[PDB]
Amino acid sequence: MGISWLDIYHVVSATVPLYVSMTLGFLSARHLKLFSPEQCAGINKFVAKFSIPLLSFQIISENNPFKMSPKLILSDILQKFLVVVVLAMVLRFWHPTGGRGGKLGWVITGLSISVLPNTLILGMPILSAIYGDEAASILEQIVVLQSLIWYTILLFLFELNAARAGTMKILLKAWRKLIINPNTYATLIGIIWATLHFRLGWNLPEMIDKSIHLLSDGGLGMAMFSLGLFMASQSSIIACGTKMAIITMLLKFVLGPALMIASAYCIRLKSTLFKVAILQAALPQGVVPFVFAKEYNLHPEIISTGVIFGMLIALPTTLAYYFLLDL
Amino acid sequence: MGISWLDIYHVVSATVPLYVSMTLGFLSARHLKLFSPEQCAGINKFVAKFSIPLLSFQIISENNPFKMSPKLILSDILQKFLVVVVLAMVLRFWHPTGGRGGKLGWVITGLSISVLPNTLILGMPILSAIYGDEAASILEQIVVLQSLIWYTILLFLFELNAARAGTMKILLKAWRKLIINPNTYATLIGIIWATLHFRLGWNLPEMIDKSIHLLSDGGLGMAMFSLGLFMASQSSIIACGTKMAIITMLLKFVLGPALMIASAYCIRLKSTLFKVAILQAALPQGVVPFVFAKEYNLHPEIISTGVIFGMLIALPTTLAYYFLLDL
Ligand SMILES: CCCCC/C=C/C/C=C\CCCCCCCC(=O)OC[C@H](COP(=O)([O-])OCC[N+](C)(C)C)OC(=O)CCCCCCC/C=C\C/C=C/CCCCC
Ligand SMILES: CCCCC/C=C/C/C=C\CCCCCCCC(=O)OC[C@H](COP(=O)([O-])OCC[N+](C)(C)C)OC(=O)CCCCCCC/C=C\C/C=C/CCCCC
Ligand SMILES: O=C(O)Cc1c[nH]c2ccccc12
Ligand SMILES: O=C(O)Cc1c[nH]c2ccccc12
Repeated sequence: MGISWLDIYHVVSATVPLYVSMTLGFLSARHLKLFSPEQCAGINKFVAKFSIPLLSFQIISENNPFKMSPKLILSDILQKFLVVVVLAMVLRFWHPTGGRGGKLGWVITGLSISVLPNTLILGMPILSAIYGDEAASILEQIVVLQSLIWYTILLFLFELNAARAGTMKILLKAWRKLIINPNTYATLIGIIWATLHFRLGWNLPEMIDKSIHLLSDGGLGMAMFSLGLFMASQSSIIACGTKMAIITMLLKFVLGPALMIASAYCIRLKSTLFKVAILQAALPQGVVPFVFAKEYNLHPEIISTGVIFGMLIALPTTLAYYFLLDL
Repeated sequence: MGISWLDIYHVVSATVPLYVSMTLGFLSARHLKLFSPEQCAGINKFVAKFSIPLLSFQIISENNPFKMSPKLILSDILQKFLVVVVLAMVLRFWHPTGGRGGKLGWVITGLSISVLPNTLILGMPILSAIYGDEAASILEQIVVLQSLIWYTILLFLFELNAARAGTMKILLKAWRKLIINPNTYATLIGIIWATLHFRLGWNLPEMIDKSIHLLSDGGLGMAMFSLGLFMASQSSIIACGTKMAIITMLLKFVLGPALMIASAYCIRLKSTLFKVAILQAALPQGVVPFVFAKEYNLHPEIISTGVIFGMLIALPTTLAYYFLLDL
């Protein structure tokens, strides 16, 4: 059959390595009292400045920009626009935190959750197993687009919000803060090198590949360690409160995938493309958005509980959507 | 015909990644002003507490305790004893930094220099190329013994010195500081697991293997990053000064290899064992001892200027010793 206990074991064995790093970081920050808050911030700074850029480059460079399916990109952009419209409309009617002011900061922490699943680590063992090798290849384009356009746009939104804390000058300041970022350079060099490699066949030198790998290899372990450190910093696992936690998880696991269903139907995705493009949306929050929020101090307590409690519901949620799509 | 420009290229391409990580760390600490001294200390603390133990375990577990050559272990112990004796005799007459006290710290640094080469990363490309695949296994045994006994003894000496800043009480305090050290637990679990794996055939579960790898993969990149950060902290690249730099370089690249030659001759190592055991000592200083010194703030200035300017002389030094041994 499509689903088996062997698939469940592969999914669980893919997830547990992340929770081991998370728990080690949390214990080292809280129980073992190893890293002071400044040192935890320094570890997260290293992760955001040297481990994510050096892995965004690896993701983007190892995809052919010319074979990316236009339908998938159109569907993803349509999802993102629909989610942005819905979130903006909702805030006008009721703002969170007791109906106070401020659209950005929430229109950013809602896009960090709703429209940025975890695909590289957990999406593969789940969906490639459920739907075979085709799902892996289809989701590879989604992951590369995520690292290519969406993280850069999210960083621009973060820095625009930071600047906002005299209308074109703010945008210019946001742009200037963007250019000096290492993520933008990582993605630009990644796309340029993907072009060169897949057009002129310029294989990256082994020396440079090894030098990049030395720093990028531990990126995921360090990122989950940083999430654990922050968890230790926060008083409770559900640091945003139950109500906000309910709304955050609802946005992540119902609205995001439902709007992806709407987008896939609108773009007329056929057969596996329609099915594999929506089960990807209903996936854990990820820890790149968490890294950005923690560095920018933009309501990371919402991202934390989402990451911790969504890697337990990604598998059941994908099973539920797969059963729903069967008939 | 034993040495070729292709060998030089492999050695250089194995060394360059470490210098890339080092330079990135140094720039990030000095020119880019990213990590404050506290954050640099936090990154180094993470490296010492999570990256080295999780790699000492990987090194020790993958060895076969029942296939270690007794002659190699005896030769290594004899070299270490001869060194310790020579350093103690020298410290009696002339003390470093003029005539002062502090024998234990200076002998600890002298041992960290003379009797702890770099074999895992640079020894394999260099001596395996010079002497073929035969030297690979012998150097592997040297590396396993290094991670098994010598690093633990070095940590005990470091903590004894720290506790000395009422004779059996100090030793007991050193032991208590040792037991809580993550490195000793990593080495003990590693040796026990190697015993289990190579005696009863137990295989480490895939889940646990991936959990360990997530954190241990970036260990070397982060270690070189930390060394670069410390370099940025120091006023000049030759932090200890020329005279002390001359004495440190001499201790590492003449006394160490010379005493290893004496030890190999005494133990009657035959043919490749005699040659491979002495060309390994004349190798860079390594960055595990630097990590320990930086954590314990015990003259890391003398280790940084070796880890740099020794990875340039490791290749010519190996060529020189190989030529000397030919006739
Ligand atoms: C054949 C070759 C193929 C390509 C090989 C590519 C390999 C590498 C791939 C991707 C890039 C990985 C980057 C990882 C390290 C990033 C470190 C970094 O830079 O951290 C951002 C840094 C900090 O900025 P801040 O404002 O936070 O702090 C400033 C504070 N205070 C105002 C007080 C000074 O940024 C600054 O300093 C601003 C200055 C620029 C920062 C970015 C420098 C690195 C990026 C591009 C330049 C060249 C790279 C390699 C060669 C490419 C091809 C020519
Ligand atoms: C089939 C299975 C095969 C085996 C699989 C195992 C793989 C693991 C391999 C190697 C170990 C890697 C350890 C890496 C993390 C180490 C972190 C750590 O521990 O950092 C040292 C920590 C801090 O000490 P501190 O004094 O610096 O600060 C205390 C300050 N203040 C007094 C204020 C509280 O130490 C303390 O807290 C002291 C307490 C002990 C610290 C060490 C804990 C980890 C080691 C062993 C325990 C169990 C391990 C796993 C199971 C093994 C098999 C049964
Ligand atoms: O889930 C992923 O896409 C992997 C991932 C998330 N944040 C990271 C930070 C550093 C290295 C890898 C990752
Ligand atoms: O043995 C080596 O040269 C590799 C090495 C030195 N220090 C380290 C710290 C963390 C991970 C690997 C290493």
